[PDB]
Amino acid sequence: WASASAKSEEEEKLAELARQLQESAAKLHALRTEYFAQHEQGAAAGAADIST
Amino acid sequence: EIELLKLEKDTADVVHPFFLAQKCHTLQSMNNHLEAVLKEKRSLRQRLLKPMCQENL
Repeated sequence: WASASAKSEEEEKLAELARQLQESAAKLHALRTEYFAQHEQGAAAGAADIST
Repeated sequence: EIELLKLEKDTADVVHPFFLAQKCHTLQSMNNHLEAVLKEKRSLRQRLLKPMCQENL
């Protein structure tokens, strides 16, 4: 039964899932940049070893 | 990676060695100050044996 009118279905999941990929990449990049905003003061200070 | 970075940034207050480093430097500041206080205990008790002596100021 699943092979009846699946072309439009496959293309619409393709479109919205590519869209979801785009906004997921955008949000992870935004979150990483926000994390690095409060990290660059410790980016140079990160050379100290954890165990020491 | 969204979840892992989320849990990494949510624990930024106590886990990462940065804030550990600043609290460590505050600890050596406190220790150096209090050691400079404590090294002169005989001088400090010399101060403590000085009340309101008008005869021997």
